[PDB]
Amino acid sequence: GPRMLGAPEEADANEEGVRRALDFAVSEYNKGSNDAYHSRAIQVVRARKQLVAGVNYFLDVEMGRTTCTKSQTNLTDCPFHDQPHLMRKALCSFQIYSVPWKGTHSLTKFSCKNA
Amino acid sequence: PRMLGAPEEADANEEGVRRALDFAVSEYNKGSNDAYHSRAIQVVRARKQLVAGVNYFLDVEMGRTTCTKSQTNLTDCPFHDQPHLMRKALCSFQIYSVPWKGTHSLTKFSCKNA
Amino acid sequence: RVPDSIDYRKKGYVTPVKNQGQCGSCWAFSSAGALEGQLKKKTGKLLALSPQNLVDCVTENYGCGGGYMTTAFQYVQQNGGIDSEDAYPYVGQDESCMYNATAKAAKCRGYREIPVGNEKALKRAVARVGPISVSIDASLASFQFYSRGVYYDENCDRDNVNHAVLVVGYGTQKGSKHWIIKNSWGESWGNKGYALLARNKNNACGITNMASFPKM
Amino acid sequence: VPDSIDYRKKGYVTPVKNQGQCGSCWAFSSAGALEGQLKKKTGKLLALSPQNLVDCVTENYGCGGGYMTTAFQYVQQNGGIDSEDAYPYVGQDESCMYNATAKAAKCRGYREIPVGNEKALKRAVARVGPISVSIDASLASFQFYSRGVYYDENCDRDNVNHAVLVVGYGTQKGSKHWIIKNSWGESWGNKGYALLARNKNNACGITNMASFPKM
Ligand SMILES: *[C@@H]1O[C@H](CO)[C@@H](O[C@@H]2O[C@H](CO)[C@@H](O)[C@H](O)[C@H]2NC(C)=O)[C@H](O)[C@H]1NC(C)=O
Ligand SMILES: *[C@@H]1O[C@H](CO)[C@@H](O[C@@H]2O[C@H](CO)[C@@H](O)[C@H](O)[C@H]2NC(C)=O)[C@H](O)[C@H]1NC(C)=O
Repeated sequence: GPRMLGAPEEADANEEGVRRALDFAVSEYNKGSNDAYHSRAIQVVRARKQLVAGVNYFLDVEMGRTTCTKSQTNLTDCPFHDQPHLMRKALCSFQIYSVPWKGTHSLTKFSCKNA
Repeated sequence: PRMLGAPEEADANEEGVRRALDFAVSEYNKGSNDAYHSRAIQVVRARKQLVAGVNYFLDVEMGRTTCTKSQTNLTDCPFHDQPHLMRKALCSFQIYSVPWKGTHSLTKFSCKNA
Repeated sequence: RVPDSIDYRKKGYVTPVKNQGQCGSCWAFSSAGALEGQLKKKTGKLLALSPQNLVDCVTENYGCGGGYMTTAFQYVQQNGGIDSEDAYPYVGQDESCMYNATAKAAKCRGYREIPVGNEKALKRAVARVGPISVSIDASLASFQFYSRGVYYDENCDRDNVNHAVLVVGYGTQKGSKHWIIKNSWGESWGNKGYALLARNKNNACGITNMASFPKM
Repeated sequence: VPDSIDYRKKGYVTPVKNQGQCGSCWAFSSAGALEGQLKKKTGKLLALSPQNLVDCVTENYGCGGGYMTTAFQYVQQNGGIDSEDAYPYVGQDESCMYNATAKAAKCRGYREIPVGNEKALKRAVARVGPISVSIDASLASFQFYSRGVYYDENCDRDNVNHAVLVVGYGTQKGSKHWIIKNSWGESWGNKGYALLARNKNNACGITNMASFPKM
């Protein structure tokens, strides 16, 4: 049947918009963590998108603590931590409002838990 | 068909027209500054119009009478004799009547000589 | 399969009674009244429209010297609208067409006339359409001094009408069917400006002799 | 059926608005169609409330999306729709607050445009007024649109996903176009408006789900 206009829909996590909403979520996550280590994304458990005045991205992602610190320069390689007390996990829900023609991203709903 | 609210010719014997003529006579004397009473000789043209009430358009010939302006025997008052003592006039009235209020109102009036 | 009683005042379709005064503009109050009701039906808002608009501008009528309702409806159609009472308040005196373009308050896409002498038709029209402009014989004293009840007078001329009112409903009162009409003679006339005229009594006062309503 | 026509020039279109983060394009599209028919039948241009529709059209999902056909059914069955002034837009879900005494427009039904027929849409836009239409607005080339007549080969002409309002049609620099009003703010597109390719084989599925209300 013909879907409804403006309704959320499942999203491929490899899109040029989902990746960019994810990298935005990670950036705000690290700024909202007392954890020393920088955190990066492990996987995207679920990615939904919704067309509005711009795009709403609904991302359920598994986050993980890396060995590299919060303020390293060449923040391009950051492996997950090996030792049991070096590593940490979390399952996070982000709702990101993007306006492509304004070039803006905005985190409107956020919620992390252990995993 | 016929247009609604259009003035139309009327018979001077109609109750509404006679009542409107008497009002015109009273108002005519009230603002004349005259010696003798002056009533109407005849109605030469009468038109009525339907509105919030009734408008009456009367053309009458007036003339000074024997009776004085303040006597109460106004029932039988004939007209003076010579034209010098009559002062005939052809008056045109305009009377707004509102029957359910008891109102009569003189909107317009003028008088040439005849 | 049509209602036995209807009263468009309750439904919010009728503006308050006005007084046409010395001006002979019953036709303009009736037409504006049928347009008021038909605007309420189409959009939902009730706005008093300008009878002075019609008195001044329906050049194919005679302003305060009389006119027709169907003609007024045709003016607003070809003129492309009519102003509201607030924008064009009533003065009860002839003047020049001060119609104000951008102040369009309502439109009109033509008009229709009731079958002459068919009260059954007029009943359906009131039920389906709304308030219907009609013409009656309002010249008798019994109508001038009407105050309550279902007006009926065997002398009411059911052949030559002379006054425009606005039917806004119908029904029964003490077992006598009637039409509900809004007059333009102020609230001190009649029953706060309205009356009940005899219905289904052989076209009393010629009520269906010249009835029409506008199309939107 | 003229070849050029712009209902903005005729005074039928309210200023462009912004739906924000709420999937309420269907409410803006249908409200603007009602704004058009209110103008044609009354002569007054009065902005109507998409929030009314978002909140009270119970067969749609508010900010979770909806159809323009259902919005019209609501205004018909419900017997009215409030104005934007009496029921302003907030861009979020909330309880119904329809105020019947503040209704500003009614609706006697709706008639759908035949699927695929751009001539029929042109005909409808010419005799009726602004028409609610559905398109595939998901491409980046539509998000970053600025000038000219939009055409993109990758536009899904089978599955549409966004409601807009056709406020006219014409030609520009040789290509026939639709004149569509969007609800993404004046900062999108061309002061909130765009030109979509016309007669280019149902570009972006513009006739796949178009409708208008009857007043
Ligand atoms: C006729 O209508 C015009 C409408 O264009 C009236 O002009 C408006 O006047 C009001 C009163 O201050 C302003 O708020 C509007 O901004 C004016 N219109 C525009 C387009 O700016 C005009 O006054 C009316 N003429 C009358 C009542 O005689
Ligand atoms: C529904 O809308 C109407 C119209 O705006 C509101 O009516 C207002 O009522 C108050 C008194 O209760 C008046 O002072 C205002 O002037 C009225 N408004 C207007 C525009 O005249 C009514 O209150 C609203 N009802 C709600 C929101 O429940």
